[PDB]
Amino acid sequence: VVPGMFTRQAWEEAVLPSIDTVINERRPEALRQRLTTRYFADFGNAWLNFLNSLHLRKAQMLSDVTEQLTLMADVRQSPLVALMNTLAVQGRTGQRLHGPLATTFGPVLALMDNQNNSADMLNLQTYLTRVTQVRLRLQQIAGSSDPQAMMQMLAQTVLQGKSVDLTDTRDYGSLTAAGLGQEWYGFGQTVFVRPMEQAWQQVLTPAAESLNARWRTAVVDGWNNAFSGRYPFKNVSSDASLPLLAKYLNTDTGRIARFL
Amino acid sequence: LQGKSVDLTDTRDYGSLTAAGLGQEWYGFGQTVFVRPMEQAWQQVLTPAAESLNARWRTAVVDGWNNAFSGRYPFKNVSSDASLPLLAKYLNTDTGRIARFLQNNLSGVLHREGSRWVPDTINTRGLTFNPAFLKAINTLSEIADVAFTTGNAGLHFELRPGTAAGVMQTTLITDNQKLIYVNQMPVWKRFTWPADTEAPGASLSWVSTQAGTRQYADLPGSWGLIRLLEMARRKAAPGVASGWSLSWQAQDGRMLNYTLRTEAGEGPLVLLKLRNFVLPETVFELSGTSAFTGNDEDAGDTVEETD
Amino acid sequence: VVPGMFTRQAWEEAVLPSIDTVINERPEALRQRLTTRYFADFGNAWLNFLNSLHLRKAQMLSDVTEQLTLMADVRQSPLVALMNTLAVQGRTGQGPLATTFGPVLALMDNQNNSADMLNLQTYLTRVTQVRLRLQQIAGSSDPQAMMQMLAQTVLQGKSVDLTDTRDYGSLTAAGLGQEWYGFGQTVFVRPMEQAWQQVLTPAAESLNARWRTAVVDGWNNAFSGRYPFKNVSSDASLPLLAKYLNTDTGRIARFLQNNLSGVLHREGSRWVPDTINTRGLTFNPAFLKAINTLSEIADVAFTTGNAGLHFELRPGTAAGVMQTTLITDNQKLIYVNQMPVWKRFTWPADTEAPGASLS
Repeated sequence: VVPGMFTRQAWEEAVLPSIDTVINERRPEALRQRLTTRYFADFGNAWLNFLNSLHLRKAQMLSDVTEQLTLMADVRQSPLVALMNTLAVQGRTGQRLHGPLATTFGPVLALMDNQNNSADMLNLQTYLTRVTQVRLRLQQIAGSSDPQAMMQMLAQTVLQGKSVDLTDTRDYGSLTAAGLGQEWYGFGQTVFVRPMEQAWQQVLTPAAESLNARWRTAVVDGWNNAFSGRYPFKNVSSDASLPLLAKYLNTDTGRIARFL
Repeated sequence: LQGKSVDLTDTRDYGSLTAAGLGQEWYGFGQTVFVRPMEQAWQQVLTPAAESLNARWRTAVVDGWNNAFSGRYPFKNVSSDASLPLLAKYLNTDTGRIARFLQNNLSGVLHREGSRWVPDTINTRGLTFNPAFLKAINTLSEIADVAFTTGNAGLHFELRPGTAAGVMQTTLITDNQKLIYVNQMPVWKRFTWPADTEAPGASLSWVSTQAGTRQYADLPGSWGLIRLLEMARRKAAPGVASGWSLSWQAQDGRMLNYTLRTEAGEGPLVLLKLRNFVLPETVFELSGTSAFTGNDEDAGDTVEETD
Repeated sequence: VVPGMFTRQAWEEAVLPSIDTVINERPEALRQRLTTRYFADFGNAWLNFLNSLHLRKAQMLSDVTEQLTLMADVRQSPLVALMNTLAVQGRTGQGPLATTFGPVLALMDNQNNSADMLNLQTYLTRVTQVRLRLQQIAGSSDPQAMMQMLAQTVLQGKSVDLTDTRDYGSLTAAGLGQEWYGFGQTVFVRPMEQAWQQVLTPAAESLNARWRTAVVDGWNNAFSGRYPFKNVSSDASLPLLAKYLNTDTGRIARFLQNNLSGVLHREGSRWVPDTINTRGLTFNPAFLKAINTLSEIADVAFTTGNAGLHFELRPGTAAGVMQTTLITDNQKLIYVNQMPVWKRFTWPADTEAPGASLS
């Protein structure tokens, strides 16, 4: 974090309902709202400078984004759910109505799920557990085959196809993000999107070096087994067969054509 | 195993979320109420299904492969020979019946890779199969990628001049493509192995120093060239690239030599792999769990090439 | 054994001599002399106990599942109770810690502000992940097979987990300040290391069987007793050398790209085994010496995939010698002491009767 929140925590609305009235007499109600309005306008302005620049999510290196997706989704050790309760109870102590429209209609509404299609916090919190379900089953419980053979499968079915577990959680992490104000844009960018890019950066480079190790058993051995030491590749007497080479270098039916 | 959304996969996908959606203290609880009553169905679904594919496989293609090719030549040494173009429906790469059994009946189990059949892409544990099947499909696909390139089932291979010792006029005929030889300058020639309509067959005839022509052996039938080539397999030669020679020790000590050069892999010598070849029994058998027999495919060619 | 007579956890009993060394005599550094020497015995008589810690052996599969679970399962995890015992007596300097429990208490919960080496909370999770896989093979799926079914994933499949689970033992005991507290952490590295020593030990007894079968048997049944191995005059066999010792399609060049990749890695002519994944794996130096001979042959003899080379030569002159010898494979070179020139040869020449002689 980068700190902020300077002496405007909601405790001081229990020891300063006094000094706003102390200045009313020396200088009564026409100044009272004049102080209360300026103070509550400088309230959310204090907290948005701490609540926009949180940070990146401390971008993680190889293969161990499964730990972060458990320390975002677990209910008794969450550093997110407790922060949501912090925003609830230190946002209501601003008096429900005169608790300002800044620090209410952002993240306080998303906590209380209505009995409808409201973009609640619980749905992204369940989809995060599904993505770390698939990724935890990928690495450790690769069922005696490599994770590479499934890494290539996921990087096959995301990039060109439709509707797998990763393509939908990032779709869900945009309507709750940009569905907030102009001021919580810098907040909704870094809790609701960035725990998907930290899986997207650690899903495709194992697949990128897995397509290699499948490519040197799919067609390279079949191409260096028939045409190894014949004429038009190494200057030896005997020559490579003409009609067998048509099964590799065609444009629609050959194996090199049926690999790409 | 290969599709999506039956009643088995979704209940386990449900049994994961409510289990790992608890704390770190009820992890050991949620592992044994919500997931483990699916593994006790998963262990009792597939081994009856493992030994059912056996009993479908010995009525789908094995009886078809032993009904047409039962007692003919290149599997048991009888006179009459197995028909050539009917075999092209059983050994093609993409349209034959064996090629149309391993693309939809177990498509998540054996991926077609190169020319052999790689087993370790099941992503599955607790299910291994007979190594006899995995060798007996690899040999057949090696036949599929040497002889049969265009479906019409014909290869062609370069030819043999002679260098001899005390014998002249070495003559061989196959499929009305002559080779007469009287110790000229040795020059290669070319044989296509299945020819057009003729009297198809093959024979070898030499002329001794004190007697005229006497033919070595004549063998009739379209499957003729592979029969008389069997007899003299002292082969391995350190010369040309495919590097083969033939001995053909005929009567009274006059040996007439040759030197075979093939084009695509091994030529028509690879058709001698088919003798005593039966498509084996069951796949997916429980027996044979730990066995390392990955040396016969090298040792058979060791005995073949050196002797 | 021998935890000594720990003079700590009785800190009130040294409060009264902190006053008795000044008031009883008639200078303030006499309190500070003993205050700096209040934790010399703490820096010895706790430091020797952590190095007094060792392990108890497991030496089977199920004992590793028993031994390793007791360390990570947080309720009744008496490693965490021991680390809390060590977290009790060093929390104050007496932030910064004036005693030498400084770097050890950077493991308990240090609030890792960008010095992200390792927390003890993270390290215990990687122990449970190994417990899960070690429970899978023991979990009634023919464990003589599933252990090898795991053991192939370490070598050649190049799994994604193997970079992280091994390196936490390296990146904790090295980074744990004193080498003695790193030695106590070396007592707490080994349950990872002994676990992978348990897993990768049947991998040796399986891969030695498969390498005895797939190359060595077809080698010795074919090539033993010919000329260039045992000095006899029988049965030169050339073109099987280009089927074994070839560069790309030979079976020895197949075995190194289908079952021992990830540890063996081709670099030019040789394949020196260099990564962090070779830890817990010691190569027979006979093997690495033999297969660097059988890859430097494949850059002279069989460069075109089959047999054949090319080389030229030139004779000389001597006393009484005026002649010519080499006729090798029907390309003669004749000299009667004329001017010397270079003639082109070929070793596996196309003839029905190979041989050489001299004259």
